[PDB]
Amino acid sequence: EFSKKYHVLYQSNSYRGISTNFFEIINDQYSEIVNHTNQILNQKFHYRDVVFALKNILLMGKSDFMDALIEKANDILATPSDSLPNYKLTRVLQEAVQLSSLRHLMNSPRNSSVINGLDARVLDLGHGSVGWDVFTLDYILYPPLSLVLNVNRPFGRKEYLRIFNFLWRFKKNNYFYQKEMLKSNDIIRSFKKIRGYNPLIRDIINKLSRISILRTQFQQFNSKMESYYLNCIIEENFKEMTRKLQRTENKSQNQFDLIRLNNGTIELNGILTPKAEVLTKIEKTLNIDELESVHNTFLTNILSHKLFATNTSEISVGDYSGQPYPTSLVLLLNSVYEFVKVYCNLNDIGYEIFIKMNLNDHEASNGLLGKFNTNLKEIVSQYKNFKDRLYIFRADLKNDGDEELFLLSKSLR
Amino acid sequence: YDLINVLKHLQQIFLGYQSGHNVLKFLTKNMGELTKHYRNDNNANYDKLLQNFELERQSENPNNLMRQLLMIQFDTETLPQVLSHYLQIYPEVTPKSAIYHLKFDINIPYPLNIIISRTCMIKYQIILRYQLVLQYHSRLLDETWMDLNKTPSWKYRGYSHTVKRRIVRATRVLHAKMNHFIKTIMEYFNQNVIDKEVYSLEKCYRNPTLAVAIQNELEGGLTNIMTNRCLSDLIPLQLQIFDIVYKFCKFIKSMRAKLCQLDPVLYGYQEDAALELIQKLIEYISNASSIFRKCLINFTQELSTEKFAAGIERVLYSIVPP
Amino acid sequence: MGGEIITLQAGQCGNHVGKFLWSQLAKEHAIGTDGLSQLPDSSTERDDDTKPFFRENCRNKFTPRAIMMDSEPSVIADVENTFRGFFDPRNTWVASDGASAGNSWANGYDIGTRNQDDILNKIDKEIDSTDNFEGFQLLHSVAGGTGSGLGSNLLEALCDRYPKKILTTYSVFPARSSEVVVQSYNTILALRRLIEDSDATVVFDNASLLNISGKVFRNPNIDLQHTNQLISTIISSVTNSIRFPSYMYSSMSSIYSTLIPSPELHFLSPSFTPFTSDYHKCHSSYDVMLDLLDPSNSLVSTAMNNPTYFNVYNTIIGNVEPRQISRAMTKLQQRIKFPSWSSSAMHVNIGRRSPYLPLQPNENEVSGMMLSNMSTVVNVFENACNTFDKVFAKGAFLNNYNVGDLFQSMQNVQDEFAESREVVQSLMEDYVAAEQDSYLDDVLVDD
Amino acid sequence: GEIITLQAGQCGNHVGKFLWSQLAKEHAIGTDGLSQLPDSSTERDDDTKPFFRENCRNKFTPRAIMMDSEPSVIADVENTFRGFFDPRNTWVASDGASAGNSWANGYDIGTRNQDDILNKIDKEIDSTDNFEGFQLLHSVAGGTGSGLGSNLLEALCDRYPKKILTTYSVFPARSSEVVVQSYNTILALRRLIEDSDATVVFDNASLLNISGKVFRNPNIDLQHTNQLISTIISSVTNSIRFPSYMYSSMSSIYSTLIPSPELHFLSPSFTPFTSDAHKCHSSYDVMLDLLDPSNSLVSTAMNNPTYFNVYNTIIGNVEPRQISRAMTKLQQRIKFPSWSSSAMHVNIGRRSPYLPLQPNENEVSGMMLSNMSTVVNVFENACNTFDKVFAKGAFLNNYNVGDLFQSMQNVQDEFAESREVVQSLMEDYVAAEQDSYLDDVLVDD
Ligand SMILES: Nc1nc2c(ncn2[C@@H]2O[C@H](COP(=O)(O)OP(=O)(O)OP(=O)(O)O)[C@@H](O)[C@H]2O)c(=O)[nH]1
Ligand SMILES: Nc1nc2c(ncn2[C@@H]2O[C@H](COP(=O)(O)OP(=O)(O)OP(=O)(O)O)[C@@H](O)[C@H]2O)c(=O)[nH]1
Repeated sequence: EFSKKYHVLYQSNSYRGISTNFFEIINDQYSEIVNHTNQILNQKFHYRDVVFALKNILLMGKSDFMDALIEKANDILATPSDSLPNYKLTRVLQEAVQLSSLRHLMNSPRNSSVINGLDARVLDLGHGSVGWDVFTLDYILYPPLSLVLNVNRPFGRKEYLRIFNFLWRFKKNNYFYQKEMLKSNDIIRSFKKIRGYNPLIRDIINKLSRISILRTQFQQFNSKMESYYLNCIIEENFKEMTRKLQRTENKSQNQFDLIRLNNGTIELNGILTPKAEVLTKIEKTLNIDELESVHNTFLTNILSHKLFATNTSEISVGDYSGQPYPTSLVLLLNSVYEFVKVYCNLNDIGYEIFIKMNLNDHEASNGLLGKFNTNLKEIVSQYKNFKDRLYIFRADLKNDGDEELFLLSKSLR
Repeated sequence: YDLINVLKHLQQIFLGYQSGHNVLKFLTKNMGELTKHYRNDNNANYDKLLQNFELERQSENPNNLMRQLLMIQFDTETLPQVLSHYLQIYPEVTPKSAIYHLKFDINIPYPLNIIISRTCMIKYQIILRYQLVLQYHSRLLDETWMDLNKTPSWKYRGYSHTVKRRIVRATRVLHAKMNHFIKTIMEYFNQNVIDKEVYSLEKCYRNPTLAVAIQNELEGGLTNIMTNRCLSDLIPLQLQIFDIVYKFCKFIKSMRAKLCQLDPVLYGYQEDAALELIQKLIEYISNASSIFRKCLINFTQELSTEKFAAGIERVLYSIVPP
Repeated sequence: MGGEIITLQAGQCGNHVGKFLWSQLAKEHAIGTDGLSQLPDSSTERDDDTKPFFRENCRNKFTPRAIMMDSEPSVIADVENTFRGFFDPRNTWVASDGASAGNSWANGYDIGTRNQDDILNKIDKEIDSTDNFEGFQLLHSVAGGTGSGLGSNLLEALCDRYPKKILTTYSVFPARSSEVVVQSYNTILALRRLIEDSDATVVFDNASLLNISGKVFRNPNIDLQHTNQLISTIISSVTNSIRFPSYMYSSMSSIYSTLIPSPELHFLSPSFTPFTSDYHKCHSSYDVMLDLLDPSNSLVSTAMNNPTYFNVYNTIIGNVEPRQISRAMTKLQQRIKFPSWSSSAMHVNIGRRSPYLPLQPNENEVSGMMLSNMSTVVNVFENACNTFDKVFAKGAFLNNYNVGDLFQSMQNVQDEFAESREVVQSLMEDYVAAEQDSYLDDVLVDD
Repeated sequence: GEIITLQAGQCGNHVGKFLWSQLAKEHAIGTDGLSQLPDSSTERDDDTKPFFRENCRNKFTPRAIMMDSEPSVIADVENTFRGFFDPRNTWVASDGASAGNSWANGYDIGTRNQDDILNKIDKEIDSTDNFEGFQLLHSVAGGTGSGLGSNLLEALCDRYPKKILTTYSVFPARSSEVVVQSYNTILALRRLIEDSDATVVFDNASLLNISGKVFRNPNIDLQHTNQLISTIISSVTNSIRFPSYMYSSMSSIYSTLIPSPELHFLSPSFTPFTSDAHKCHSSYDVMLDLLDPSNSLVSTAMNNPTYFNVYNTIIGNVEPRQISRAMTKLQQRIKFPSWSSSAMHVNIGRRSPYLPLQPNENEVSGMMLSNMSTVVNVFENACNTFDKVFAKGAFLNNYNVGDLFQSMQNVQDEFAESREVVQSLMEDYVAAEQDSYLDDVLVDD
C-alpha cells in the first residue's frame, strides 16, 4: 500500500524534475515510514519489551530471577568441571523464569516470544575449569530485532557478555555470602548451652561473632559496589537510553546539540536553527540505524565508564595504586571470594567442633581447635589485606577528579 | 533568533549586566584558585577549576545557549599585557595572580557570528577579565571586612591603648580607604561606562533599520568601553593599587591568627618577641599606608590633568585628601 | 537467599497489624479484599511478585501466606469477616479451650505447648504448599499475654524445626506503666526468645507510635487501629524490594546480610517520612533523607544523645534520582555517628512505587523509610527491666506464671525469670560493647 | 548568598508581615507562595533564593523563623498568608503567658528553649548551601523583642561565627512605659552593640511623624508606620534580590557602610513614597532630598550631623549625570570628618520588573543608609531615663527571671554592664567625630 501510494505521488511530479516539492514528498515519506517502522518494531516485535528483558537478564535489573536461577543452578555450577550436563541448564532457566517475576512474561499471551529468546552459553577456560566461571546467560535475537538490537553478535565485542560476567562476580559473592550467613546463624544460635560449659565454648562464640562482623564488613563493601554499579552506571545509562527512545514524549528542550573536544573547546553542532520562525501558512522518531546507534551508544557509555574501561592506553590510572580502577576492583572481588571460601571452611570446622563436643563433651577430638586457630589467622590476615586494598581503592578514586568518583570513594569509607 | 535575548545573555556573561550575583557566586566557589601560584605552575592542576565551572554550568538554565557555550580558559598572558596589544599602556615593571590570566570565550554559532563578530567577542572577553579583576578585589575587601568584624581577635578592646591605634585603627582606616577606592572605581566603571553603552545598544535595536548599524553600535559601545580612561590609561596605577590591596588582604589573613599572641587573650607569653612583632607590624602598616597614599596621589594627578565624564569627578571626591 | 515468607499472626495486636498489613499489600498489588485481582485481563503484564506473600491458587485467587492463630477467636473472626474468604479458614486456629485464664505469658506458652502438634501441622501444611521457603513474619506485640506466649513457643519450635530459614518477628512494644508489672514480666520472658531463637526482629514503641499518629492524623481519637497502620507501613516498605523486585535486594536474606552484622545485634529501628498510605506538604528526596534522622519521625524511643548507628538502611520510594541521594548521603555521612571500627557505610536502596497505587501528584514525589541497628534501641528494654527486677525480687504475680509449667515451684520460675533477665542483660552488654573499637580486637590483635 | 529572616516579638512580626507582603509583590509571589507568573518562560531576572526556598512544588517559602510569646500575632500573620510560610519554622513554645513586658521574660524564654530554636535555625539552614547571614527583625522597647533578640544575638554570634548578623531595630518614641521601655532598650542595646554586625536603627518618633505626614489617615496607626521599615529593608536588599553590576552581598553594602565594629548603627533615609502632589522629583532632586532632615527615619535635625559613611540606593530611571551633579552639590554640602574620605557610594539599583509602576508613585526613589555622628540621639531618652530612675526608683522587680532572678544584685550588675557598653558606644561615636581620631594613629608615627 505504501509503495503504491508514494509511487503515485512521485509519478505525479516526474515532470517537475528534482524540485523542492520532490523534497517535500521525500520528507513526508521519510516521516511516515520511520514512524511505521518504529510502531511495528514496538507493537509487533516487542522492541521496547526486549530492551527491558535485556536490561533484566544480562544487566540484571531484576534480582529475583537471578537469585532463583543461581539457587536452581547451585547443583550444576558448583561442579568445578567442564563435564557438566549443559542440558539441565535448560530446565534451570525454565524454573528460574517460572519462580520469578518473569513468569508473568513466560505466561503472557503475547509477550511469551520475548522470554523464549533467553538462553545460556558456557565459556571456554580449559580443563579443571569451574562451572561458575564458564557459565553465562545470553539473548538470541532473530530478524527484525537482530538488525536493530545489538547483542552478542558472533563477531562483535560481546559487551553484554562481559557485562554479565562482571556482574556475575557480584552475584556469586552474594549467593555464597547469604548461604554462609545462614550457616553461621545456625552455628551461633545452636549455642543454647548451659554457661557451665568449659570456657572454650564462650571463646568460640565470641570469636565466631567477631568473624561474623568481619564477614559483614566484606559483604557490605560487596553489596555497596554492586548497588553503585546497578544504580549509577546500568540504571543511569539505561534511563538515558530510554529517554532517547521516547524523545518525542515532550522532553526538556535541550535542543542545543553541543560538540565538545578533548582540548575543552566546545561549539554548537552545525547551524543554529531559528525559534520556529514562520513566514507562510507528526512525531520526530528514530529510524533503524538511529535505533542501533542508540543501543550501541548505551552499551558504549556503560563500557566507557571509568570503572569498566580496561585493556587500552586511553585508561587513566588511579594514583596510590598505579593501576586501572577495574583491575583493582576485580582484585577486591577475587579476595572476597577467597574470603568466603576460608570462612565457609571455618563455619564447617566450627560445626564440627560443636557436634563433636555435643557427642563427647570435651572428651574427644579437641584437636580440631588447631585447624580452627590456623584458619582464624588465615581469615584475619585476609581481612587485613582486604582493608588495605579498600584503602588503596578509596585513595584511587578520591584523587581522580570526577565528583561521582570522589563521592563513591567517600561513601566506601 | 531573539537577538535581543542573545545580546542580553552576552552582556550578562561578559559585562556583568544584571548578573553581579553570578560573578559573586563564581568568585566564592573559586576564590582560592584565582590567587594560587601567581601563575599556572608547571601546568598546575587547574583542571579542578574547569570541573567546578562545568558543574555550575550543569545547573545553568538550558535555554541560555550562551552559558552552555561559555568556555572558561587560562590564557598565558596577563590582562595588562593583553591590553598592551591595542592601547598605549606599559606591562609589568615574576608571576602575577591567576585571575589576571583567567579569561572566557564563546564560539558564537552560525549565523549569530555574523553580527557578533570575533572582534566584539575579544572586546567582551577583555572587558570580562577586567570586570573579574575588579569584582575579585572587591570580594577580597568584603571578606577582609568580614574577618575584621567577625574575628574577636580584632574586635577585642585593649592593645595597651597605643598598640590598638597604631595597629588595628591604622589597619581599619587603610582598609576603609582601599574599600572606598575599589568600590568607587567599580561604581564609576559599571554605571558610567558599561551602563551607558548597554543603554546605547538597547536604544539601537529599538526599531533599527540596518544590520550593519547594529554591528556598528555594538562595536562602538565596546570600543567606548575599551578606550575609556580607567580601562586604557589608568591600567598601570590600577594594577599597583591591586597589588597593594592583595598584599594588605594577605596581611589581614595572616594577622587573623598572628594577632592572638599580643594581648592577654594569648592565654614567649607577652615577651619581647611579642613587642618585636608589634613594632614590625607598625612598620609594615606605615609602609602600606605610605605606598598607598603615594600611588593614590599619582592616580589623582593622572585623573585631573587628562580629559574626557563627571564620574571622574566622583572618583576624585572619593580619593582626594582633606 | 530467596524464596517465600509465611506470615504468622499471633495475639490480638498481631492480628490487627496483620489485618492492616494485608489490606496494604492488597492496595499495593490490586488484590482486593477477597483475593480477586482487580486488574483487568487486558493488562496481563505484571512487574511485581505477589508469590512470596500470597499463594496463587489456580482459581486466579491469592490466599495470603498467613497462619492466623490466637486464643480469643473474636479478633481473627472479625478479620475474616472483613476479608471475606481471603484467608483460608483451614489456616485459622483458636484451640477452643475458652478465654485465656489471664493475660500472662504462661497461658500463651501453655496453649502453645498443648497444641504444638496442631501448630506445626498448620505450618508444615503451609510449607508443603510451596517449594522455595525462606522465612517467617511474626507480628508479636511482645508485652501481651497471647503475644508473649504464642511467640515464645513459636520461636522455640521454629528455631530448630526449620533450621535454615530466616525467622523474623515484628514485635510492638507498649508505652504505659499502668499494668507495668505483668507487662514487663511478659516483655522480659518473650525477649528471652526474641534473643535466643529469632534470626531477626523489628521493634516499635507505642509511645512514639501514639506521638506520630497524633501528629499526622488530624484526630485526637487515636486508636491503636491507627498505629497498626504505621506498623504495616513499615513492614510494607521493608518488603517492597521483594513485592517489586529491582536491581539489588531481592529477598529477606539479602537485606539482613546487609542489616544484621552478627546474631546479637538483631533489633531494628524504623523511621518513615510523611506518607499517604493511610487516611502534600512537599519536599525533595534530599528533604526525605534529612528528615529520616528526625527524632519525631523514628518509631522507637530515640533518646538521640549522640546515638551510635551500626548499620543504617534507607528505602526511597518514587521519582528519585541518585544525584540527590548521593548529595544527601554526602551530608549525612558527616552527620550520622558511625562507630570508628566500621569502614562500611549506609545502605541506600532506591525502590519502585507500586504501579497499581493511585498516581500521586508530584507534590509528594517521594516517600522513604530507614531501618537502623543502633545501640539506643535498648531503651524500650531498660524500662521493662527497671520494673521486672524490682517487682520480681518481691515476687509479685509469680503465681500466674506456673500455668501448665513443668516448674510449678515458685523458686524455679523465679530462676527462669532471672535467666531471661540475664539474657536481656547480655543483649544490652553486647549493644554497649560494640560501641568500643576494641570489640573486634578480640580477633584483630589477639592472634 | 542566603539570608534567613528572624522575627522576634510583636513589632518584629508586624515588620515581617509587611516586609514579606512587599517582597512577594516585588517577585510576583502572591499571598500563598505560588508564582503569579506564567510558567511559559524559564528565565527570571531576579534572585529570590537569598530570601526564599524552592520546594518540589515550585512554591516559594520565605526563609523566615517567626518568634513570639503570644501566638496571636504569628497566627494573624500565617492566616493573612495562608500556606505561604512553613509552620515548622513558627515557634512560641507556649511557655505560659509572659509575666510582663520584661526583657527577662524574653531572655528566659530563649535560655530555656535555645535547643528548640537552634534546631529550627539549623533545619532552615540545612535547606541552603551558600548561607550568608540573618535578618533579626525586632523592636527594642518591648520585652519579647528586646530579650529574645538579645538571646538570639548571643546564640548566633558564636553558634554561627562566620555569618552576618543584621538587626533592623525599631526604637520607641517616649511613651508612658518609659521606665521598663528604656530598661529593655539598654538591655537589648548591650547585645546590639556587642553581637550584631550591622544595626539599622528606626526611631518611632520620626516614623510616626513621616507616616502621619504621608498617610491620609490622621491617626497614626502603628501598622501603617510598619510600611516604612518594610520599604527600607526592601530597598537595602534590592541590590541583592534584583542584582546589578556592583553589590551582590550585604557584606559589600556594610563594608561600604561600616568602618569598624564600634560604629555600625545606620540611619536610614528615604524619599519619596506613596502607599495604598507628585512633582516627579527627578533623580537629582531625589539625591538632594536624601540629605533633608525631614526625610530621615531617626530624628537628628542637628546642625553638625557628621556623616562617616554614606550609601545611597537609587531605584528607577536614573540619569548618571544627574547623579554626578548631585554628588558635586553634596560633596560641597555634606560635612565629612577631616580624618576620613568624602566618598558617597551610589548604587544605582533596579526596580522590580514584575512590580508595575503604580500611579502617583515616582519614577525614581532613593534610600540612604548613613553612619552619622548623631544616631546616638535615639539613645539619649533611654539613657536619661535609665540614669535618673535606675539610680533610686528601680523597677527591677519584673526583671528577676532565670539567672537574673537568683539575686537583685544580678539584675543590678547586668543593668550596670549594659549601661557601660552603651556609654562605650556613645564615646566611640563622639570620638570618631574629631580630627584627633587619627592623630595618634598616623601622625604619631
Ligand atoms: N496495634 C495495636 N496494638 C494493640 C491493640 N490492642 C492491644 N495492643 C497492644 O497489645 C498488647 C496486649 O497484647 P495482646 O495482643 O492484646 O494479647 P493479650 O494481652 O493476651 O490480649 P488478648 O488477646 O485479649 O488475650 C497491649 O499492651 C497493647 O500495647 C490494637 O488494637 N492495635
Ligand atoms: N512598627 C511597629 N511597632 C510596634 C508594633 N507592635 C509594637 N510595636 C512597638 O513596640 C513596642 C513594644 O514592643 P512589642 O512589639 O509590643 O513587644 P512586647 O511589648 O514585649 O509585647 P509582646 O511581644 O506581646 O510580649 C511598642 O511601644 C510599640 O511602639 C508593630 O506591630 N509595628
